[PDB]
Amino acid sequence: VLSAANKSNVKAAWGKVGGNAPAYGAQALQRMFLSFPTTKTYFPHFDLSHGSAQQKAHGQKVANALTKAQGHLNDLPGTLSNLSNLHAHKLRVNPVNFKLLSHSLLVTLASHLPTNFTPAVHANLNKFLANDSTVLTSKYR
Amino acid sequence: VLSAANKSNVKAAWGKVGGNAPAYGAQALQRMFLSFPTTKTYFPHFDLSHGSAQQKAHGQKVANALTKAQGHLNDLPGTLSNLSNLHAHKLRVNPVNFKLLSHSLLVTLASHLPTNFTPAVHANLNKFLANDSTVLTSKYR
Amino acid sequence: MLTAEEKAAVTGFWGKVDVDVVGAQALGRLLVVYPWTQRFFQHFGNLSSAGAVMNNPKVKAHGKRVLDAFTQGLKHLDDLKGAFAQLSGLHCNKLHVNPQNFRLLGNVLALVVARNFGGQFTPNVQALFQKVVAGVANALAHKYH
Amino acid sequence: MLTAEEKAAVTGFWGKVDVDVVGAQALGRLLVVYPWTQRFFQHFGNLSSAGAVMNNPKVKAHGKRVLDAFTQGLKHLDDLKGAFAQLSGLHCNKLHVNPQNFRLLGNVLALVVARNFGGQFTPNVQALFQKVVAGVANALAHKYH
Ligand code: HEM
Ligand code: HEM
Ligand code: HEM
Ligand code: HEM
Repeated sequence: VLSAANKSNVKAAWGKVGGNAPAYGAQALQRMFLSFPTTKTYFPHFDLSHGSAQQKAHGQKVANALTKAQGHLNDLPGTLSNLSNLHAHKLRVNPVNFKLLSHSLLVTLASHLPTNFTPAVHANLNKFLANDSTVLTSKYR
Repeated sequence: VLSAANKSNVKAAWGKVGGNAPAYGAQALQRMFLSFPTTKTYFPHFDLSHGSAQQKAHGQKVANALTKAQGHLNDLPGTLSNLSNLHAHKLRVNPVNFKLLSHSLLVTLASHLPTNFTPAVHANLNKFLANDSTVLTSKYR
Repeated sequence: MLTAEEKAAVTGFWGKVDVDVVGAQALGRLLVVYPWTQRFFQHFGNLSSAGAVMNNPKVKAHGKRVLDAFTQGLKHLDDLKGAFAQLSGLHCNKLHVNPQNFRLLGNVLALVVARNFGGQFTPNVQALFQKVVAGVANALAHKYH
Repeated sequence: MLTAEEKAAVTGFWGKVDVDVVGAQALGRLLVVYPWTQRFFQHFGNLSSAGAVMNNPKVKAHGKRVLDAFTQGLKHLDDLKGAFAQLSGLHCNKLHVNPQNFRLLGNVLALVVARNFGGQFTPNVQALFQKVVAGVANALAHKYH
């Protein structure tokens, strides 16, 4: 449970998104900046603008991995294996901060794809980000 | 998710636990109704609480599932599917609730083998129960 | 509670908010997305389907009032946990929900309004609405007895 | 809701309990179990093995005055929010700590209390202690943001 229809709204989801995913990363954070302020300590560096190329090249990145991850629901643990450990682990990136970042993209998500965005699109995603977070937290675990 | 000094751990802790393991869920299960009430709800058949025969009868059963559970640390889903969806799809044990037994039994643990229960065995023993723990929640995620 | 310049913003944007299906939906999804909350309502009948649960006249009515109810929060948003006192009552009373499910539920309404609203549920309105459920999640269970 | 008393008529139970050894106990167990703990305690050094993360003079001290801190607090419950508003200034302004954590070092605490004292630790001694935690780093979220 990575479960088939889960997987099959997840990618359909994912899929309406496209080249927007870029967009959504950084609206994401744009976003957890201002709405779960304690996260902002991770982003020392980081001209969190407002809307700032810092966030942007970042926002770039949290969705390119998103996007992979969408496209191979079986082998996340071998998939995230670089990034499970940046985060976990070297980053050390409170778990109570993942559930954070993930609500804010289902906002985001859910703000832009309300036609397509169903309790079922809604649940399969929730869950997917759900299946994200538990991989990149393994340190822990 | 366990580290293999982890499975390690979990094991002379759990193999110290002994034939005590049935009094061990009695004591935890009787530790949370007390300490984190709102969980008492999951149990209208029994008189609950205190030294109770429904309650030594069920800590058996919590107790067993766990001797089982590690036992075979390479693979808890396949040992729990049976389990852990009736708590996950027929009772509908909210997951929050996971982490109070967790403490209930780690604090249940911690009281019986504290020359034993080591900064490095609560660690391992804590991981072990997020994980028995994650797979009883399945059903969803 | 916030800038009055902030209170200003949710007061105005609460109000364009349609109460009937902004809680049907928010009750609605809460429904098949936390599948376990689904406990507290044998209370109506059919949550064993997404179609079902939503529509389900009952979990409909439920949100109607599970919602300007909240959203009657504010007026006062303010003094207190006052307000809400009350339905605490009821909530640790004979349901007995986690202060935990207050906060989903609060988080389901922000997915609602984000997508009904849509480009206006803004990281600053997103922002302040956040507080608001942080607040209303919170009195309801500080409340405990 | 302190009951009165089991509460404090039950901390009686309190001191006798010890400092340096509980806090350093409680602060050292918490620092090896939720490793993300550490990011925060920087001040500080080895925290390179469960080992001297236990040694830690740094950690050891600090386990004290923390325990010392509260504990004391065990002292008037009445108005907890009072007592360390002072210090939700600090968790909140200074280092920006998650609430989340507040319960994490109390339930470490519940555990390290339950190692310490034993059988001495009831269903009864743990749930009275099981709620200081709860008002104490819930007192802690009052305020902050
Ligand atoms: C969806 C969850 C997530 C993904 C898919 C995601 C992706 C990343 C990616 C693709 C990078 C840098 C890898 C690169 O240059 O190879 C990264 C680094 C980090 N991640 Fe995340 N991330 C998640 C969640 C979070 C959360 C919740 C926080 C914080 C609160 C967090 C904080 C960071 C920081 C702070 C960096 C660092 C860049 C440096 O300092 O060199 N991450 N993540
Ligand atoms: C690690 C944790 C748990 C494990 C290992 C454990 C194991 C079990 C075991 C084994 C049963 C027996 C099922 C049978 O084999 O025929 C059971 C039933 C039950 N479980 Fe737990 N369980 C855990 C925690 C929970 C928690 C946090 C709840 C909810 C608050 C809960 C609620 C229930 C209740 C309510 C049943 C129903 C009994 C009856 O009506 O005749 N368990 N569990
Ligand atoms: C997020 C977890 C939640 C859960 C599982 C819970 C569950 C419940 C239940 C199981 C009842 C009894 C329904 C009856 O007699 O039908 C109820 C009534 C209610 N709840 Fe909640 N609640 C939740 C949060 C909320 C919040 C978050 C609000 C906001 C103000 C609230 C507002 C109320 C209202 C106004 C009533 C009773 C309506 C009436 O008097 O006729 N609820 N809810
Ligand atoms: C569970 C999470 C906790 C964490 C990660 C966290 C982290 C930190 C940090 C990092 C500092 C001091 C850093 C500086 O001074 O540069 C600090 C001080 C402080 N903490 Fe914590 N804290 C935790 C909880 C607690 C709880 C729960 C209590 C009350 C006992 C507390 C009591 C104190 C005391 C008392 C000071 C010293 C400041 C005084 O009165 O002068 N903290 N804490």
